[PDB]
Amino acid sequence: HMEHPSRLRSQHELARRYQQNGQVQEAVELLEQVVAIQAKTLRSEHPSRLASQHELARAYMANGQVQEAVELLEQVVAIQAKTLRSEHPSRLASQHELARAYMANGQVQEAVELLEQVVAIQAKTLRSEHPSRLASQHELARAYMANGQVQEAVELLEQVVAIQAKTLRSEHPSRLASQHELARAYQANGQRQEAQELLEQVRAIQAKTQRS
Amino acid sequence: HMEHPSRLRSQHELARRYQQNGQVQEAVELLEQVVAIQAKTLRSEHPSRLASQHELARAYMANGQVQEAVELLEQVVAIQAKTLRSEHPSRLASQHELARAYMANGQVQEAVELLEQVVAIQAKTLRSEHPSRLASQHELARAYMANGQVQEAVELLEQVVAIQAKTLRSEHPSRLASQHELARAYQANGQRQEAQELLEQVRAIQAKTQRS
Repeated sequence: HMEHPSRLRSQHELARRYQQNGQVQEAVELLEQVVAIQAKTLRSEHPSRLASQHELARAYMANGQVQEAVELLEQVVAIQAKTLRSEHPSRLASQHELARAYMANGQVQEAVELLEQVVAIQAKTLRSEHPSRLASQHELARAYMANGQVQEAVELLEQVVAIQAKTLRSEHPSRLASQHELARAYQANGQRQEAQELLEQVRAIQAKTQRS
Repeated sequence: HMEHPSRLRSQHELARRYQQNGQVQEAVELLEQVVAIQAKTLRSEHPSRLASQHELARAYMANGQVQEAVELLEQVVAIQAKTLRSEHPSRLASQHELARAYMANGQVQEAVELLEQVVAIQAKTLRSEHPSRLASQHELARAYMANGQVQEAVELLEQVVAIQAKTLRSEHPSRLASQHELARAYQANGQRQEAQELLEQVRAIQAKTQRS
């Protein structure tokens, strides 16, 4: 009955302040009320309604309510699979959020499948050094490693690192981050010498930049 | 030597993805490198440089490095006290972030003093239901309660709740949130009947909205 239920997106910022202050339960309570109000007034495909369901699921995760987050994000992702193109940023966003919830729930195969889609699509829509594109690649590598696909994590990160070698300066935070992720993959793969070699290289560059 | 060090603000999003995935250490490492690069190239008053120091301090907090966050935010707040007006949103933002770090460090009096300034200024610049304005009021009340100023927390929240009674519908998430915060204050103040009365009222409205 409230005039503009879509404007309850303002409550997302308040939820984040609660979470930052450790009041993760209060953030869940806040957004459960948002979601209940919008459920009475907005259609299931409404982007504002889906947005607040996404934020509530993130709040559930912060409050340790992993199963509740998985179930809610499954609903969001299912709706957006019908209403939005694969290339839609909101669709991609809820896909990697559900993958994160799946990982926390030990549902590794389901996370891998989602992140393969996100990485494939972002390879078209985003530049190689975009933070979301890089983050999804790192997340896919970690999902692979938890799924008995360590070799595929190594192949993925070696490609990321090779591309950065041609595009970013050696001191760039993202270049160092991917090399660190690759070192972790090498370790999991039994390539322990190469891992400690790579980690020493990263540490040397960090030291030279931060403690010149 | 990198051409556009100010554009390293892109790394803030990558840090947030790391944090969400539990990699809070990696987020600190990422932003320490950003801050070191910008320190070599940007003046101390540069808004991009201050922005990344603010984000690094937030990363320190997420990684449990409370003292490091306090020291970094003290630097940021000191610089912005000279370079920015009290009404500048960035100045306000780092003030309530430092107050949060102070609370985590048991420096309650210092947090109260900062949050009194933030609340006083936001009372002029923001509408009463703006999420940041409300969040700072709730944070000030909690700081007061930890500082032996419980009565002042009650006075503050009673005013917030009274204003919302005239501006927001009873089911509004923010109206319920402030009533919950007020109930906590009443409890701390020994007004235990009024607290349980108010909490029952909130719970009744939540139930009617969420489980009609």
